[PDB]
Amino acid sequence: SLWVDKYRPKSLNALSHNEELTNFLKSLSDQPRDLPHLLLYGPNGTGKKTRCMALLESIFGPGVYRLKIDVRQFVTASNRKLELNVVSSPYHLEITPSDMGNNDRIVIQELLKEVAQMEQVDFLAHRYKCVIINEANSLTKDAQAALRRTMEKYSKNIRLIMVCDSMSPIIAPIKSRCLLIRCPAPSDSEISTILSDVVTNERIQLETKDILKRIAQASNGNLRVSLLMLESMALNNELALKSSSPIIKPDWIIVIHKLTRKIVKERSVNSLIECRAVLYDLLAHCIPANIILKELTFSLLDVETLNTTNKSSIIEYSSVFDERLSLGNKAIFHLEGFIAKVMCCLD
Amino acid sequence: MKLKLIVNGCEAPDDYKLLRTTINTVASLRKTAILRFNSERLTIISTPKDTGQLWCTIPHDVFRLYTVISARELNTITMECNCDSLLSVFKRYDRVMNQGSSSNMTIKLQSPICALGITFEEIVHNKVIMHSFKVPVKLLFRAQDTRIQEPMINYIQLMMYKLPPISGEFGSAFHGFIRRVERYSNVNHIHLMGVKVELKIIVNELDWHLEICWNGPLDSVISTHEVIIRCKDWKVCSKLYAAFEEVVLAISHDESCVFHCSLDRGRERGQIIYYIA
Amino acid sequence: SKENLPWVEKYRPETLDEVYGQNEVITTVRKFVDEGKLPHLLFYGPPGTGKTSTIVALAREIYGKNYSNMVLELNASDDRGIDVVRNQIKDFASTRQIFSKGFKLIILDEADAMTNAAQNALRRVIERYTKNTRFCVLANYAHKLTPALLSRCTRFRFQPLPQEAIERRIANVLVHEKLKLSPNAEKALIELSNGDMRRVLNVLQSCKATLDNPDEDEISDDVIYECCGAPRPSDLKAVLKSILEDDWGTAHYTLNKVRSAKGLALIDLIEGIVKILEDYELQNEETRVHLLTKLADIEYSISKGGNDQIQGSAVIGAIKASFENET
Amino acid sequence: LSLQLPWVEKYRPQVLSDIVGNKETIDRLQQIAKDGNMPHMIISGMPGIGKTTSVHCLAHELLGRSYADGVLELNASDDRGIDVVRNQIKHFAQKKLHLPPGKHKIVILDEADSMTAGAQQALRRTMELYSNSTRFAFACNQSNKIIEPLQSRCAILRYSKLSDEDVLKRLLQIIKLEDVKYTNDGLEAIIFTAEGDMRQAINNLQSTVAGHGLVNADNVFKIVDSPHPLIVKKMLLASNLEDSIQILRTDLWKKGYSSIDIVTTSFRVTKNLAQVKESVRLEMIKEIGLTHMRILEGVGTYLQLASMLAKIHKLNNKA
Amino acid sequence: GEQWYEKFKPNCLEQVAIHKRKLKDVQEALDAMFLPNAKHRILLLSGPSGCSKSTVIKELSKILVPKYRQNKVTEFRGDCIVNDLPQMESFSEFLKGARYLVMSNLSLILIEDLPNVFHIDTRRRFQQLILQWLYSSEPLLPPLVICITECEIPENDNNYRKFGIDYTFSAETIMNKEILMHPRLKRIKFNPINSTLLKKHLKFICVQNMKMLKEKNKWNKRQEVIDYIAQETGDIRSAITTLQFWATSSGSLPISTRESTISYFHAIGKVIHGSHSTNNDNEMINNLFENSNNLLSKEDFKLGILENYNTFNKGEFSISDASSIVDCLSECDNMNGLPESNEYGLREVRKTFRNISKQGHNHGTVYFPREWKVRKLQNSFKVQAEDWLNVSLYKYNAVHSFRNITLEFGYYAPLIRKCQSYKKIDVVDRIGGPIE
DNA sequence: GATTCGTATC
DNA sequence: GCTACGGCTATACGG
DNA sequence: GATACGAATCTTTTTTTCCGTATAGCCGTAGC
Ligand SMILES: Nc1ncnc2c1ncn2[C@@H]1O[C@H](COP(=O)(O)OP(=O)(O)OP(O)(O)=S)[C@@H](O)[C@H]1O
Ligand SMILES: Nc1ncnc2c1ncn2[C@@H]1O[C@H](COP(=O)(O)OP(=O)(O)OP(O)(O)=S)[C@@H](O)[C@H]1O
Ligand SMILES: Nc1ncnc2c1ncn2[C@@H]1O[C@H](COP(=O)(O)OP(=O)(O)OP(O)(O)=S)[C@@H](O)[C@H]1O
Ligand SMILES: Nc1ncnc2c1ncn2[C@@H]1O[C@H](COP(=O)(O)OP(=O)(O)O)[C@@H](O)[C@H]1O
Ligand SMILES: [Mg+2]
Ligand SMILES: [Mg+2]
Ligand SMILES: [Mg+2]
Repeated sequence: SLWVDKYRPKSLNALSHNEELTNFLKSLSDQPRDLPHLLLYGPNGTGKKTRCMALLESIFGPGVYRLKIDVRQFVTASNRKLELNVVSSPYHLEITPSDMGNNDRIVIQELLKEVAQMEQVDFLAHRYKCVIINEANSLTKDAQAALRRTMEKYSKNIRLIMVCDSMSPIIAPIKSRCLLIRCPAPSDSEISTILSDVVTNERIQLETKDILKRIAQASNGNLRVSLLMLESMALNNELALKSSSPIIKPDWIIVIHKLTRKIVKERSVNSLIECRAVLYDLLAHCIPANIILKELTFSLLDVETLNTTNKSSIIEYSSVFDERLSLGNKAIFHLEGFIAKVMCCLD
Repeated sequence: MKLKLIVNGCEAPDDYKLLRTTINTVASLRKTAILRFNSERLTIISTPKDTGQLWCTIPHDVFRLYTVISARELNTITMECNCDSLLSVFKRYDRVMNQGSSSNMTIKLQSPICALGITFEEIVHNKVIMHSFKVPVKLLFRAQDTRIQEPMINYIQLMMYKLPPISGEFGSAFHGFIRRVERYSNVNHIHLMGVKVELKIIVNELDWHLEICWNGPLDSVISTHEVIIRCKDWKVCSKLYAAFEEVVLAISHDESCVFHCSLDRGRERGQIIYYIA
Repeated sequence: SKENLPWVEKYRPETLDEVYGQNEVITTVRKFVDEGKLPHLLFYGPPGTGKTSTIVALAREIYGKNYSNMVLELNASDDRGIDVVRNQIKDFASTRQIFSKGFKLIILDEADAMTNAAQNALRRVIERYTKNTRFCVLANYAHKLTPALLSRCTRFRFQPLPQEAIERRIANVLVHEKLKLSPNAEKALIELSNGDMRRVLNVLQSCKATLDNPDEDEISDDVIYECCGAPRPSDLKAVLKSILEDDWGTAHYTLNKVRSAKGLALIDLIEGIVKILEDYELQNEETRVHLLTKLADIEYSISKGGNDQIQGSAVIGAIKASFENET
Repeated sequence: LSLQLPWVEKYRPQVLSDIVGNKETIDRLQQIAKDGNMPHMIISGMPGIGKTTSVHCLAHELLGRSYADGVLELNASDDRGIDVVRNQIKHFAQKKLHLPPGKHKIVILDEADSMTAGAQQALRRTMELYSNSTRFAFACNQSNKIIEPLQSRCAILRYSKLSDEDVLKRLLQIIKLEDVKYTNDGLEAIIFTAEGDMRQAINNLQSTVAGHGLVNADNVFKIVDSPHPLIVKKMLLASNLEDSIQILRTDLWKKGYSSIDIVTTSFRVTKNLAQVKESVRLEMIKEIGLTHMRILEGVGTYLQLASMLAKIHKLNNKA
Repeated sequence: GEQWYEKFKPNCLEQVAIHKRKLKDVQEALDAMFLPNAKHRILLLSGPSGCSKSTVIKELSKILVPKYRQNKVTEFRGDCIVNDLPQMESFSEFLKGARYLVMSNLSLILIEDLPNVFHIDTRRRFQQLILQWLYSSEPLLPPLVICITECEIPENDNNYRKFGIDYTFSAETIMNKEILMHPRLKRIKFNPINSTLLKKHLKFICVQNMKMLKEKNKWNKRQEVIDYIAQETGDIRSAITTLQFWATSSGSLPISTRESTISYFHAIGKVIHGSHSTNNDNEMINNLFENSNNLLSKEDFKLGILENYNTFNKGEFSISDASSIVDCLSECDNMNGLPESNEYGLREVRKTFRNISKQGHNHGTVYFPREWKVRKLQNSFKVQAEDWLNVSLYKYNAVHSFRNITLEFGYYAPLIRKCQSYKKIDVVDRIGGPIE
């Protein structure tokens, strides 16, 4: 199995990263009756979903990890007959409405208005059902406007624990009604300790423990990425982490690095068309354009042949075109504009 | 996997009419149905998985022949069959016996997708006409079979009401009571009420408010009980009560509603349960 | 039952003599009525100028007690599509007049919300049945009207209400409500009105509600500014004096003290300082450009939220960095 | 009340000799009316230049006493769907009314630009098969809204904006038939405010004589305002910012014009603005659109218009 | 007393205004489909209006049908309301009755007036019936010719859900990809009539109306009229109509002809390289927006500008100009489709390419935007990721988001399943393919 | 509207 | 003479 | 023989109203 989902902690006491965030989640779980709506924000791969699961385990007891998957059908005005999978379980419900698309309003106005009007009276404690909204930052600003009053009015029988990263595109009313829980990413020491736990449990033979440190610095505070890297390296090296084991990286990262090298080396219109071809290839793989722009910028800023003026111009164009892409429809225009501006500023 | 059964409508009218009561309901509810052939009993299931679920129990003594063998537990094989074709075949046999006949149904499982060899005979007036039909069905897996279980209903201190039989003096009055709300075109929600014995059909909306009442006698074998239900489920309840003498109504406070139907074959009794959320 | 109505709808002009401000339009439509020929009219102007009151009073004068059966008032609350244009308006115009011996009137309020398909089908309805029916079109945005429909209707412009008309209506409201208004408060009400009588009535009602005893006390400028939550005329010049004459440490303190003494909003101070600075004699032609292009961006960012203190400091920065050009 | 029709309908020309303007087209229409052979024609132009009263008068003269049962006028107020084209137009074309030689039945499809696509594609066959008896006279404001196969079989007659002398002649005819006191400057102001629109000239003249009687510059300009595109052009072609802000405020904001109307007219004026470099024009278009977006999002204030004018002057002085 | 385009119609095939190569190709095709076992079953003729698409078929029939007929054409009439016949089965009945037109009653079926293909329910029936004809098991069928006129559908509806049939009336918006690419469908696309056959066939009409043109002294300004008409239009019907309207006139009325719709690649070339007639770019842009608003006010046009601005000098222009083009195209994407956005994004590019416009430049060939392939690859990736999530939650117990899949579990998990499982049913390759 | 290939004609 | 059922028709829905 | 001309290629999947079909309700007529 995947080592990410085979060593995931399943309790609040099995979560070893931040002692301060566990001691606050335990305080929240001490009196579950007055639990407010929670918004967990932090870097990706920290373990916000695992901590949400541990909080649900501490509140509702065990049995929150047995997930049943049912597909619910929603009909728009044009009778498109849209679709959405609803991962659910006893005592809690999980939804990622942003996947539905721009029609996430039609699911937060149906599921979140039908489970908030059930009162959960079983056979007399009404209790509340915790709804986890994965990727709360991907809502189209209309799902949140129909959610604020929904979770304000029906707070007696429902609680919302929204999981998101970089909670900038979340509107102020949502953040006002939600208790914001910051989840800092672990340092390299904690990641190395966790990787040590995995390698002694999996009995793989490592040498020069520094390798786990290397994986920690390469993952950039991402436990999921670090564990996937460790599993790939162990499998490719036959369960033997040699000191010269190649730190494998995602292919799109290498392609973006090659794009940065092409931009630095060649600055012409034909090179710009080749960059467009690379960008279209990346876009065809459902890679978000904001992440592509961020990786391109932070890989162009790592070039040692560029002076301070060029790097300042690159970061200024990056901010401008990121704001342009956030308020646009077609991202290819913004990506080409950023690449062309970088090419013009470099030469 | 060998499945073979023989039905005679003229030999036993009650168990046969309950089979007509089960097939019409699963045709009216939704397309396709689930048929689990347990070695001692049959159960015809229409699972939409808010929409209601029906769980009708059919014993093994209803048919002349109930030879059922399979490699699964208790000789259980589960079919998925389009209800339109079997309903048409069943209507054909209804017309066969209406014109005057006493022939039986030979139904055999002839081959995961299979079919049932529902063949019978008809005589016009001393002529031999053989009616052969093949309804394509699919074989549900055992792992898929155990995913389907009957909804549970409890009454810690709730309230089931004994609906008067349709053969009595008040049976037609209660049938008119149930069908009174069905006359209105623009109705989608009905609010049932429970007082302990009176039950009322209440439909309150923005600009109009129905409040139908039953002033006749009622019985409750051995507190407020209200539920919001759809109109189509009420139509299904009307159709189920029209063909049943013993009808049991239980109302839960804002949780669910159950329409229980039973035929006293005594012998195992055939029962129809309509779970409504 | 008219005393249980809001002041906006309670003081609706019932006759054409109670419509103040618009004089060249009233004195033209009255001559149109007296002569006997009423052309297809178009009423254009800002909201709250008195168009929907003028047309209803005009039709009441024309028809008297036959208003109900000779006026087809259609507004944005009705599905004024092409089907309605062809199935209700057309047969109201086609049928003969009901005993009045004159023409029928079809009033299309909020015609800017009508689709182009429903507006290109009304043109020949207007042209064909001109003899026995007339059309009045009321709108505040003339860019949504088709040019042919704009050509088929005589245009009357409802100007923003002048100060004299607003003050004469204020006098009538004060007489009816037995209220008193200070001379310095009437000017503030007129200035905040921006040519809208609905604002006059909605502010005066809240001013009456604010007074402890509405039969002896007077509505001063303080009452108006507290009820409508607007900065005082002195708090709009003290902040500007601090920004244009003090340093960057005390101007911020003055701004945050002015915004906390009475809880004033940043956008009101921005729109007041803009009006104050518009009268300035800036002699660089770039100070004005910088002030406008920066304060408009701050105003646009305020409308979408964000940090209030950051925008408040941005106003100080935009006003300070602009006058550096002048000096 | 009274039965006195408005002068737009009271003085609608009933003969082709009373329709002023486009002399080269009206003369050809009269030649068609005398000869008889009327080709399929599409008459297009700006509103109010005499496109409907020309076709109606041509049909009247061409058909004489057979006008009631020789024409079929289908306007946008009628359901001009595909069923109507397939049934009513087909049956009118199949009619065998006997006419003087050279005369033909006329289907006056006024406002043909609003007709749907399938109706026009059926009209294709309708004029293809039945062309020896009936003729189609399309009247529109934009010729591109009629499909190309329909335009192929027709003769395009492009009506133009009426000059300041034809409108003056018609206005003088009306003033002579209505005993209206006038002055030359008042009539010139009426022509200026008409913008080549005879209907909007008659309406303004009627309003002026009803409100004040004498047609002078003061009595005209106190009831009907100067065209707002010509004020927007003056605002957008100023030299200083303090001279463009004055024309914005005192002539468009205190007069009662909405900000969205000002921006929409500014875009049109910029598109047709002359003696302006193309880079300056495209930058002005961009700055007008950026303010249009802000106004459409909610901030329709005078400060935004002032900022737009300031950015236009910024792009004017150096950029 | 008749229109000149009906009294001067071609009687033979040599008077038809068509190019010799086009006529020869149509002749070969039509003679091919009249054979007993013809490879082609339906002949599709696309092109603008008045390109003799039906003037060549109705004269080829008179010379081809009475040669293979054992001992003219059968046009479908749309306006035929049979009693007891719903308006969707008229074409079906026409096809059923037209399949009996074989030897001893042989006739070529011509479909010029297509059924009401502007309705979504009968266009599907039209396509299905044509597919049935193309896949007919009947060993012997009459030849079928379908003439579709390529015309731009004017903007009348108010919705952004407009389909292909609400933008252009072409053979692609009426016939699906299967019918167009069917092996038994020969498509001979037509072109507008050139300025030579139009100049000859109009002088023919003039020298036939010699008497009328001489009486009105319209014989010294003749060629100045035919040349202008031929240079303006490529229509054989509108040219004759204009000639009749000018000759029958008795004044100085400026003649006019129907306007042509500038195509997609034509408008892209006009924006990038400029027009050969007008040297004023403002006038050209204004006329393009007032004549082709249904094409300029879209997203495919702004995508094509970005995909084809590199073909001005085959990529041999300054990068500072490319940046000034793409930054304006990106600023236009944030204007939310306002009319001031396209008018800026088409003017800035034209100004940029005019400021660097010098002779001797060998331009490139433009191409359609490639976003339609990117979206299809994205949909394939969506399906593959859905399958990955489905197989990762029934053969195991783990819930993972789509974004996490595309970022980490679309590449690392395939490698792990290639080593953990394959090295020592499932998903083993990269989701949606490698990054190449 | 641009390039490339192919004719027909003067 | 009365009722069931087939044919005709008005109306809401769908793309 | 030079050149103008011409063809081929450069391509694709919120709202409002409309056109045709589906469907239930009602009336006319055969027969028990
Ligand atoms: N000239 C006026 N004299 C007196 N009261 C007025 C005048 N103009 C407006 N009002 C008041 O303002 C109220 C609203 O004005 P209306 O005429 O109903 O609407 P409107 O002025 O046409 O603005 P819009 O365009 O419809 S939003 C009226 O009911 C009156 O009470
Ligand atoms: N050339 C003209 N001579 C005389 N009156 C004219 C002329 N043009 C317009 N009119 C007047 O305009 C009115 C009739 O306008 P129409 O001719 O129906 O308009 P139109 O030019 O067809 O524009 P649309 O398309 O209907 S907006 C009457 O008052 C006419 O007297
Ligand atoms: N020399 C000629 N060559 C071709 N067509 C001619 C000629 N002289 C007259 N015509 C007429 O011009 C018309 C051309 O029609 P076609 O092009 O054959 O039809 P089409 O291609 O379908 O055009 P659409 O799309 O229906 S408008 C016919 O009515 C012919 O009779
Ligand atoms: N305290 C911890 N100890 C060990 N592993 C952890 C811990 N916290 C998180 N993880 C790892 O993180 C992975 C899940 O991360 P995830 O919840 O997706 O992060 P995020 O919520 O930021 O996206 C799990 O596979 C788990 O192994
Ligand atoms: Mg109003
Ligand atoms: Mg008209
Ligand atoms: Mg043709």
